[PDB]
Amino acid sequence: LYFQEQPLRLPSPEVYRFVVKDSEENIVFEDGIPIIKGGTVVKLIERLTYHMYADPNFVRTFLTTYRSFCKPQELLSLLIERFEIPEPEPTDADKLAIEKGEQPISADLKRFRKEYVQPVQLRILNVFRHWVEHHFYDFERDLELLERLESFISSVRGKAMKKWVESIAKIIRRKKQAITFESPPPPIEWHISKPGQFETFDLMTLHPIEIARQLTLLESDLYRKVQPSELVGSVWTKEDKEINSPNLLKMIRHTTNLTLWFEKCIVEAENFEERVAVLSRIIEILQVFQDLNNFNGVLEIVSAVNSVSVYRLDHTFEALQERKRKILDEAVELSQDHFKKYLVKLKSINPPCVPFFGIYLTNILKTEEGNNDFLKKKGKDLINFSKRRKVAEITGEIQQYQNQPYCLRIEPDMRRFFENLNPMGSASEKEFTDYLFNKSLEIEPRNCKQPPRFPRKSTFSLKSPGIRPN
Ligand SMILES: CN1CCN(c2nc(Nc3ccc(O)cc3)nc3ccccc23)CC1
Repeated sequence: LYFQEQPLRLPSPEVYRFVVKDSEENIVFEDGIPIIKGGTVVKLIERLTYHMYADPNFVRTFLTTYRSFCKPQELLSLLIERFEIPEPEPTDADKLAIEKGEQPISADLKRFRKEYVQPVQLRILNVFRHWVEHHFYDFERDLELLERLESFISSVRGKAMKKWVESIAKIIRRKKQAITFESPPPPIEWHISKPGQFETFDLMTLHPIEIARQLTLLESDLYRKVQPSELVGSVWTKEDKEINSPNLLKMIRHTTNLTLWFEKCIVEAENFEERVAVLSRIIEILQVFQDLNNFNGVLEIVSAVNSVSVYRLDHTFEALQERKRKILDEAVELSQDHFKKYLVKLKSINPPCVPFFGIYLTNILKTEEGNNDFLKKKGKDLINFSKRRKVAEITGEIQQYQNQPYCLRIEPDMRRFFENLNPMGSASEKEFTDYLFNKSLEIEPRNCKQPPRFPRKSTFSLKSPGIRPN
């Protein structure tokens, strides 16, 4: 700062890549730790494990996003390469002193070992620790990766790192090995279907309160299991999506299936009074979703009534009681103007909640599309790290809602029912979409002044038990 100190004496870049001189051709920063904009993967690794200071924000963001520019096996190889630092060639005077015997090592070599080698090696062990702690799925998905890591840390010498090595081992041990209520949850609610009778379960025979509760528990669990890296690089939309984004895909597919199931229930209710009762029941379920701050569920139902097969059923909507219509329309309004009213509601509510997941997916897709993976250079193009940082900012928002358990008891049969929903049957999504629309045209034909009469299908009461608990 106010005086330049003597430089460290480093090995040559020909024997150790990471000490190649910084330039705009291999590392770039944004405009007290400098913020990395991009670099070669070698320079990114160097800064990930920099000798001058720790960089926890970079370590976290790097480990969340690196799979978009570097393979897991490749990262391990780079970190091992970083670790195995060669010492500079002894100078002629150094060689004299060594041969003379019982002389201290050179001042330059002492500085190098203390100020460069030991800090870098400890930073590498720190990265390993965060990697297995927060991203152990990399090692679950790739057995050779874990075996390589374990083999490497067994090879490390010196008491200075045994604490670190054993700490990494301990985390790996705990990972390899792998409900209470503070206050009593409310009693499970039952309507026509009774405990154990899972063969009779259906939208109108289950209790609307309990449908909403069990779906909220399910959706909360799905949401909680999504890892940020499943979103980075839009990997859930690419070739290896089933391996890279399993929890995200489960969540998306649940939402698709549940929305289609609500639509199916409505349009397959050919009897007019029955159909009005089905839509009314779905609005009651929406109310309880709302009460539970499950906005994922609220917007699944909004999506269902916006669908082209349902939205066109004007006679059905007109027959809704005014209070339920108002409730439905206030929810639909949450989504209007790019989810403006939803977004203000999200920022105000208290946990537990289940956020609408769609808005994160949309924003991530835009960000991935709207930023280049590389910074263009005359030589090798640089990895655009600032792009990854922007994505990680979005995934960080998802995480803030993932540790909020509901005070609701699971109903195992109802849970299985909702996990196993298959509205499409054997149909393709396209086939099923056409099926819904043609059924819609059948039950309320174009330009029909009154919906034709279809016979009632079930014999049970259409009367709802309501959404007040007992
Ligand atoms: C032209 N259609 C459009 C679809 N549709 C909906 N109506 C209402 N509200 C309403 C208010 C006053 C009324 O007298 C009757 C209905 N809300 C909806 C929410 C979502 C999806 C469709 C509708 C029926 C009318």
